Order: sequence, then structure tokens, then C-alpha cells
Amino acid sequence: KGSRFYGNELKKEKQVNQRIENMMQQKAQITSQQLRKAQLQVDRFAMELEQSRNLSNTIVHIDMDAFYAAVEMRDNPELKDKPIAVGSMSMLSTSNYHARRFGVRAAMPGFIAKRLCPQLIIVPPNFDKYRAVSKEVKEILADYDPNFMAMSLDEAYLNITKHLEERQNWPEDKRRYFIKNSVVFGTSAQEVVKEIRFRIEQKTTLTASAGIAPNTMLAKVCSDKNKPNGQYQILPNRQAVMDFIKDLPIRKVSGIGKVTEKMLKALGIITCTELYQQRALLSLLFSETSWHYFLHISLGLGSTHLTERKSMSVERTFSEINKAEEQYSLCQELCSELAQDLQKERLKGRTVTIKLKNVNFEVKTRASTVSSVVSTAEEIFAIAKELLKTEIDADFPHPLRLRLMGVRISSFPNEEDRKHQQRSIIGFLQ
Amino acid sequence: MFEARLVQGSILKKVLEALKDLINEACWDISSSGVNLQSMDSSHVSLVQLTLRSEGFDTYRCDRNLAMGVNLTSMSKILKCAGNEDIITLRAEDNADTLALVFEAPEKVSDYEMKLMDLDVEQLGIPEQEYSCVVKMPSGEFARICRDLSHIGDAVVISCAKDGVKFSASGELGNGNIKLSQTSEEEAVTIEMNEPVQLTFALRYLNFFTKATPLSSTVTLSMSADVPLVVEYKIADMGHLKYYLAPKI
Amino acid sequence: MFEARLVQGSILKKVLEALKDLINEACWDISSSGVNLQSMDSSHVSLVQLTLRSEGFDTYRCDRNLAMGVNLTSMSKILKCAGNEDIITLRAEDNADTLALVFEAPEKVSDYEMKLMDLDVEQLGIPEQEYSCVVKMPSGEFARICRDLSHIGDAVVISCAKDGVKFSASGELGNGNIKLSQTEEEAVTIEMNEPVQLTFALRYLNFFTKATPLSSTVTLSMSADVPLVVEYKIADMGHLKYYLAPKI
Amino acid sequence: MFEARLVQGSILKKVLEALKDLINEACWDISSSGVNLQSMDSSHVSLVQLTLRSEGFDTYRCDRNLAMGVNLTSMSKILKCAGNEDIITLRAEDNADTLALVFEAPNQEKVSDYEMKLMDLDVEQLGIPEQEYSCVVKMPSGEFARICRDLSHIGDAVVISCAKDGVKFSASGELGNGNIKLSQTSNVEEEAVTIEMNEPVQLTFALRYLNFFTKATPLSSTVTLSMSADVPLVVEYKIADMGHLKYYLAPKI
DNA sequence: TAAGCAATTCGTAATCATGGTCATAGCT
DNA sequence: AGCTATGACCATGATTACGAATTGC
Ligand SMILES: Cc1cn([C@H]2C[C@H](O)[C@@H](COP(=O)(O)OP(=O)(O)OP(=O)(O)O)O2)c(=O)[nH]c1=O
Repeated sequence: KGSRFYGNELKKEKQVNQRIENMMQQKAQITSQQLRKAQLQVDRFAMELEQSRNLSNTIVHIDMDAFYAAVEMRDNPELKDKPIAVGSMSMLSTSNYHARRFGVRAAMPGFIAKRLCPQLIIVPPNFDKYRAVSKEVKEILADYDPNFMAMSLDEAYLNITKHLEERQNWPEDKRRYFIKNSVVFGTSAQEVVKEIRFRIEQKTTLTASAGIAPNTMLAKVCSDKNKPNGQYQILPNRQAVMDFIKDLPIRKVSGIGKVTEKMLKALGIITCTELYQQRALLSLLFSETSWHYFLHISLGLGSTHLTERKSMSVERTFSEINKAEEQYSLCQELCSELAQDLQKERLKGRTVTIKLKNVNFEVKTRASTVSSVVSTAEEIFAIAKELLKTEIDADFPHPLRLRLMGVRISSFPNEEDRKHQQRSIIGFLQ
Repeated sequence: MFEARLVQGSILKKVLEALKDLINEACWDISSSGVNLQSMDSSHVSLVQLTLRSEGFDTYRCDRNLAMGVNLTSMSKILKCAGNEDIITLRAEDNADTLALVFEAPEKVSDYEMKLMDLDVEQLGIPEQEYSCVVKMPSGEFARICRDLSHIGDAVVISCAKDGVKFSASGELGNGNIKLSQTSEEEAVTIEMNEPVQLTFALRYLNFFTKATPLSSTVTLSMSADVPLVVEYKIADMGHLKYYLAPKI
Repeated sequence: MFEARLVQGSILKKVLEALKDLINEACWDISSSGVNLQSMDSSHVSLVQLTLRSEGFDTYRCDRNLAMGVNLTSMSKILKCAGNEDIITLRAEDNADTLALVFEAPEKVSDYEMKLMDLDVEQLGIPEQEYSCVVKMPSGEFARICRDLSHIGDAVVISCAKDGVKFSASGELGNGNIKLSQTEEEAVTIEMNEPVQLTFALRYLNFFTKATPLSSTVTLSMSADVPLVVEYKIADMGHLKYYLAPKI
Repeated sequence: MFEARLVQGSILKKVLEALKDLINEACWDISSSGVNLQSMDSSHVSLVQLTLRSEGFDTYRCDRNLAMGVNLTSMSKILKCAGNEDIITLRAEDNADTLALVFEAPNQEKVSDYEMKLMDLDVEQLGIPEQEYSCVVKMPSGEFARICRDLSHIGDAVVISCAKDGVKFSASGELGNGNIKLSQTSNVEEEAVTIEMNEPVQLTFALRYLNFFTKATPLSSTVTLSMSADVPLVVEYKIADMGHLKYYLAPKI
């Protein structure tokens, strides 16, 4: 409305509109002669892309149906016909399908959606249960492919290009399960996924969507087509990839978000056919990796064959602070809890990057790289108090009015660089 | 009103030529018995501790304890102006933000003024313990050794035993082994060995340690197990400059 | 056929190494009085006045009166090719645009035939004033005082009273306030009429004090609001004067 | 095995200092006569040759004529870790990947053992057979380094001419032709510039390399140059009666 | 009064390794 | 006082680090 959050998104709106006009001023200064060499180059590379468009594999994505709500619903039998909401009065993680139509979505505050539905319940989650109900599903997913790639706790890219051929010579009770025998599932590529959904159904007391595609980005959106408890399928043939690549908004694809949406509402893009019809425009306008992503999201291309940790953070928000001792003392708890969580995987980090947020919402990530590997609650804090010092005393007569501080260990080392691990001196001092 | 007359000016020039490359700012504690310095650098790997007590000053007086933060490159740019003979008269009032150096040639009486700052260096050091190997060796040789393995790698292996002590380094161009065998008046190598100890350190701090080379000619390396290496130089009749360094693995 | 043979060859070397930093091209006026130069720097503040008389040139012969334009960087890179114990023979003709140099060694002669140029000359005179204060100090001590003062700021305030000559500065750290009191070719002599306190800029005095190896001692010559003379006297050849103007 | 002790521990700190920016990889033919080296540089015009023969060594034993591929830049970074008056011993096994250097001070309390990882290459043994010359000029070393560092400020090419009465080093440029003229010496230490000749010489050479070739100037106190027609310039240094170091560079056009 | 993690993108800019130059000093 | 050594100071690509912005779940 007219909030501080409204003020900072107003400034961000000014900035994105300024970049809109800075793009339109570089859009007018091209001609019909500047649409020649770039178009020929990007379609020569698209000939090099589409000729070896190999899609003999069958990649399956398996989402869930309101995962953080559904795993509560397998553990809350009282209100199965009710709309549930996880989170609290600041932010929602995900709400269920009895409330999606009413507007109760993700990335929405706990006060925006709650004034829309007076009859609702909002209960904070239990983050330990989902880590087990993920692994229970992963037990079923490991059988159909050992190299499955769980992105989050629920999404799961699986490759069933090999399991299907080694299923043809099977009997009619190996391919038949029991309700918790029940209906026999066939040998087709739809049927293996029907089997997977049935096992995840009557082994977790829940439901799970799915999606079959020749590629990964197609699977991510086919998993959204027939969405609650449903599925979809595309056939591996170069004609049939084109009939679904049309008539799609770019509010649906992942990797094209909200601001790259508005920077393409300018050039007249809604469908991916229009997004294909601007080869020499988008190749000259946008950056290198972004026009790469646009030219490969145009023909529907991507990952034809499937494939450690690189950061670990703790951030924390709070009310308004205006003192000098409270920031220095509250950086220590965030150094300590992160030092607890850094040793459970036994990783030696060598960078601390604090990150502060004003009461009028500006990010300030102040980084510092050391040469001593950092593990413990006192070998971090003497790298972050010298950044809280540099950015408290650079406002020389005035305090910092922050609302969020957060530390971030990074640059975890290789096997070539974990045999020479230099140590800090603060282990030895007293 | 801190006031300190040093009739050998090159001692202070040599100290702040040693400390400006490794650390870059310091917080000197000046109290009624001498000047103390305690500073670990940015990466929190090494520590440097320094005491010059109030007896080798040709005159010293101080009435209340002062804490004086000093940019060491600013002070090493001011103290580049004295010759090798200037009677150096550091004065400083208590609650003023300027340190008045007054040089005096042996009548060219310069008078420089520096700005201080507010620095809060950490008020903790290594507690008093006992050490296992104490080598004492010519400091020109120690500087030659710490500058003669950085051409190989950034890891030194100091392996200490009874007949001598060995420095080895292994890097991408090969490896090297320098062996010190014990002696037969200041080329004297005395090894107070107890337990034969083998450790490994970073040469990018051992090369910055050897910039106090003309502050002595005898250096004591004092080692133990699971304990930082100590390199110690003694500023004659004045005090000491110690360097603690953490080991690898 | 102009010929100027100098027997202490290090003289011109220290001169031109004191001039190649400041001014780029300059005019050499060649006459029976000797070798003359007045030029300005490329920022129009400092005024270089080199005067060489004909008494101590070991052999002089100048019939007409010539003017030779030289770029001092190329002339000085030729004047880094002789030892500190050589005999210079500068030569010129009216039939050529080539300033010849010969370095004689007591059996390695060194011939050079440097290009001249043609500049648009400026003969500006200096009205001679009666100076308020003239000080004489050894050359190395002034070189040290300016070169150590340059690390502190750029605004040198030279003060003078009969008891003492008092250099000050300032900067981002604090004022390096050098003194020198009233005091054997290495003394400090102060001829004072009225006390002076006048501003200058150090970044050209640093270009000036590279004539320190010419003489053992320098003389500063000052008046109120008149540009000062910094004079380095070659013994029995002439002098080299630098003029600097005060600021504000 | 191969082990070679040499009492002058400064000669390898200077022979392997005149050869670190010029070349970067070479073939040390370690055989029964002594250490050799032959290498055209990274521009393939200047021919380094080097020989430390056997009889100048303190002690020396090998029978397997081995051929070590030696990286001179890393070897100079290791030999710059020795004292000047040390004593240097080389150690190699037969099928060895590495080579060991022994630096013993005459104080004898400190001993150094470095170990250098080798490589393997093949170099052209482009043999330089017996020739006869036209003019020989035998001169000081600081003088030749001074002459070339003078003329490299003027131009970047040098005419060298040798006649019965001496030599002219003539260097034109964009700013006027420098010229330095040297004559002989009759009845006089190091100052003697003895210039002998059968027929006069005017050749011409570059000066990007004669600021590299006279980097060998602490190795001796007299350099010699030799010249004729349709034969390259021979820049010869002698070492402390152990052998020699030649550089070869060809005329221009 | 508007989260909590992680991952990635580009353009800015800090530090480092590099050779060149200069000054002062041990050796001649 | 020149020759040479050599350590301080300085230009300077250049890799590496910093930081805001953007996307996901
Ligand atoms: C998108 C999003 C998800 N999550 C959490 C909550 C969800 O339960 C879980 C899964 O993300 P998603 O699977 O995309 O969302 P969902 O399964 O809740 O809803 P749908 O089935 O319609 O996709 O991850 C967040 O915490 N924050 C977010 O911004």
C-alpha cells in the first residue's frame, strides 16, 4: 500500500523501469541491417543445436501436491477437507489446494492472505518430519533408478530410459502391488510412473503429481499441467515437441521469473513462439548467458542426460535495533549456531560474508576472505566483528537500524586443497 | 603526558620497519614500565608481541596509562625522515589525537605530528607455558632459511632432533632439505632438545617474520607439539620481539 | 663554427639531469658571453635560467650568435653515455641542424650527432630586484628537507627570521615543521632584511633539487610577492637559477 | 649414479643466471667428459652452448652417459638459495625422476640438499664444426656491458666494424647516430683490448639480445668477440679454467 | 511491516605477483 | 666516489574477491 516495503519496491520499480527505458533506447538504434548477421549466427548455432537434438531418454519429474501442507495432512487426520496454511504471520511457505484458488499462495505474507479468509488456520511447520518423509519416497525412487537427483525435499528428476527395457520379461506379480493384490500396472512408460505414484501413495498415505518428458524443463511444466494428483506425457519426436512449446505463458517456465517477464512484456512476448520470433533482437539486447537460455528455451532444448555443497548460511530477522552492544552480541549467536551446523558435515570454510538489512530494506553483504580455515564459534566471530566494525562506524554519528543479520560460510575446499589445511591462531590463544 | 627520549634512533626505525609489512595497524599500550604491542594480523594466523621496557630509553616518563592506536604505514612514513643518528623525542599529550615526534640531529630540530585513531586490538595472548625444542641460531642464517624455502613451496617442515634440526619444503618444482648440525662467538647453535618434534608451517609469515633481522644476530626458535612456533629476536638492552605462528594440518 | 670544450664533464650531466624532468624543449643561445637558456615549464609556473660564462670552458670559439632548439629528453639520454671524468666538446655549425657532442676519455672517445629542432623562441627578461632574504645552506640538506617534506603534503610555507629559517607544511596527517638555526663550507648563512612567510608548492621543488650534485651549497633568494630564486652555483662556470611563483 | 662435487659454488650461481630469461628448457648431456648444454632460445636465432669439463671439478663420477631434461628457470630459483662461497654436489640415479643438489658451506654446520623434478625433451645437437675466423677482439667485460647499454638508448641496431687500429660500435637511431670508437693497448691489467685481424669486418646486429648476452658479465673479466663473413658473431666467456660459455648470434640481412 | 535458505549472474575493485627504477650502503 | 647488491617504492595486468540483483522452494 504505502508501507516501507512499498517504498523499497517503489524504488525497485523505478530502477526496473529505468532499465526498461535503457533497453528501449538501445532497441530503437538497431535497423533491418542489424537483424541480419546476429540472426544468421544464432540460427546457425540453432542448426548446430537442433540437429543433435537427442531425446532417446525419458526424464520424469515428480513434484508433490502442497508438500509442506500434505505431509502435515498425512499427520493430521482431523481436517482433511479444510484449507491448511503453514508458516506464521510474516510469511507462508506453501498452502494447500483448498486455498490456492482463494489466493492463499506462496511468497505472500501472513497478514495479506489471512484478511482474505477469515475461516483459516495458520500453524508453524515441523521441519524435522519432512526430512524423513523425503527419504521414504527416495527409497521408492532409488529402485527405478539409482542415480535420481532430488533437487529439493520433494522434486526428483528420475531417468527411466533403462528400467523400462529391463521390465519387459517380468511376471504379472512382480509388476503387481497390494493396497495397504491390487491392480496390475503394465509395461508402458505411462505405467511405470503410475506404479511409482501408486507406491508413493500407499507407502506414505499421500498423493504425488508427476510428469514425463524427453527433457528436464519440459518435465518441470508437464508436472504442472494436470496438476492435483495427476500426470502428463510427451512423445519423443521432433514434431511433438513443437505443439506443446506454443501457447505457453512465460509465467510458467522456471528461469524466467518476474522482472525478466516485464522486460519481455516490452518487446511483445507472451508465448514461446513470439519468444522465438525475436532472434536478432534478443541476441543483441540481452546478455550472453541470458540469450543462450532464451534460444535454448525456444526450441525446448536442455538436459538429455542426467548428472558437492558450496555454501552454508544462517540469517535471522528481528525487530528494530538501535543500540551498539546488541549487534556485536547478536552476531555471536549466529556465528555459534552456524559453527554447530558446520561440523555435522565436517566442512572447513574460509570466507565469512555478513549481510545486513536496514529498516527501509537495503541489502548489504560485506565479505571477508581469510586464509585460516574456519570452523568454530570463535574463529568465525573474529572475522565478522571486523565487518560489523567497518560498517557500523562508517555512519560516523549515526547508529545502524537493522532488521536482519546473517552469516555465510563459503568456499569449501577440494580434495587438492584439504590436505594443506592452515589453522587459525585463536585455537591456541587464551 | 607521555614523553620518551631515545638516544639511539635506529631502534625505533627498525621496529616499525619490521611491523609494517605483516600487520598494518596497531594499538600500543604505553604504561609506566615500557611500550607493549600485541597484534594479530587480518587472517588471524600469526601473532606479534613486543615489549621495550623503560630502561633502555635514554629518558622516559609517563604519568597515566595510554592506549595509542597507530597506522603503521603512516608512522613508517614519518619515521623515514630521521637519519640513522637522530635523538628521537616522542611526545604525546593524554587527551589529544596527535603524536608529536621531535627529531634532533647531532641544529636541525624537526617536529612532525601524526594523527591517531580509535583501534581496539584484542587483549589476549598465549599464556605462560613450557617448550620442548629451543634452538638458538644466527639470525642472518634464519632469515636466509626462511627466504630460501619460499622459492620451493609455502610449507616448511621443521624437524627437530638431537644432532641438529632440518628444514624441508616440497612444492611444484621439487623439494629441499637444509640441515643444521650443532656447533663445536655468535655463530653458536645451541639445541636444548627434549623430544624430537616435526612440524609444518606457512612461509608467507616466516618471510614477514625475518624483517626484524638487524634487531639482533641471535634468534630463538621455540617449538612444542600442538603449540605455535615461536620466533624470538632480542633488541639489545631494550626488550624483545616475538612472533607466534600456527601450523598446518 | 661554434666549439665549446669543457674539461669537467660531469657539470653538464648534473645540469641536464636536473632539467630533463621539468621542461621538454628549450632554446640554447650561443654567444661570446657563453651559453644561455631561459625557458618555462610545460605548466607555465617555473622559469629555468641557465647561465654559463666563457671563463672556465677549456676552449671557447663562437663567431656568430646561434640559437639551438633541443628536446631535453633525447639530449639527456645522450648525456647518460659518458663517465664522470670525461672532456665534453659541444659543437655546432650554421650549415647544419646537428648539435655535435664528443666525449673524450683519458682511449674511448664517444661521438654523437644529435638532431636539433626549430622552436618559436621567447626571450623574456627578469627585472632584477633587491631581495628581502638570501639564505645559503648545503645542497644535500635542502634536498633532504624537500624530499622528506613531500610525503607530508604539498604546500610548503617557507618562513624566515634572523634567528631561524622555518619550513612548514601540512597534510592529511599533520604538519612537518622543520627548522634550521643560525650557525666550514657546510654552514647556514641568513642575510635578512624583513621577516618572510610565503607559500610554494613542493611538487616542483622536487624537480628543482635534482641539481644538488652540482654544488656543495645552494642559495635561496626571496622577496615579498616576487617569484623566488633557487640558485645552484657551478663554481667558476656560471649558475643555474630556478624561479618559482608563490600561490594565493 | 652420478655425483659431482665442485668447490667454486658461485659459478653455478652465475652460469645459471645468464640463462634464465633467455631460454626455459634444455638438455644437460651429463657424460664422462663433463656437463654440456646446447640450446637455441625461445626465438630460435641465438645459440647457447655451455661446457664445464671434468678436470676442473673437485670430484666427479659417472659412467652412464645420461641426458637430463632440465628446466632452467626453476633450477635458477633453486640455485638462488645458496651462499656464494658454498660447495655444490650433484647427485643422480640412473632412471631418476629427480636430481639432488648439495650445498655445503665451509662453516660445515649448515648443509643443504635440494631435489629438483625433471622432465624430458629432445633438443637438436646442431653441431658447430671447426671454422677459421677473420677478426678477434679481446676486451673487458664491464666495458662491453657499458657499450651495449649505451647504444640501446640511442637506436636498436648496431654496426660493428673492426679495422687494424680498432673497432667502431656505430648505432644510428631516430635521434642521431651514436658512435663509440675503441683502440688497442700497448704495454699495460684488465684494460687490454687486444684486437687482431686478417681482413676487416663490417657486420650488423640487434640490441635486444646484447642486453641479454652481457648478463654473463660477473662470470668473467674478459669477454671475446669473434667475427667473419657468412658466419655468426661468437660471444665467448671463459670461466675459472673449467671450460667456457659461448653465445652465437647471426648477422642481419 | 513483507521469511529462510541456497545458487547463479555480471560488473566492479581489491590484492597480488610481476619487473623496473631509485637510493643507500657495503665493497673497490 | 664508482660497482654492485639489494631493499624500498612504484606501475600494472590479473586473478580473485565483493556486491547487488534475480530466481526457487
Ligand atoms: C515455493 C516455495 C516453497 N516452499 C516449501 C513449501 C512447500 O511445501 C515446499 C514445496 O515447494 P513446491 O513443491 O513448489 O510447492 P507445494 O508442493 O507446496 O505446492 P504445489 O504442490 O502446488 O507445487 O517447499 C517454501 O518454503 N517457500 C517457497 O517460496
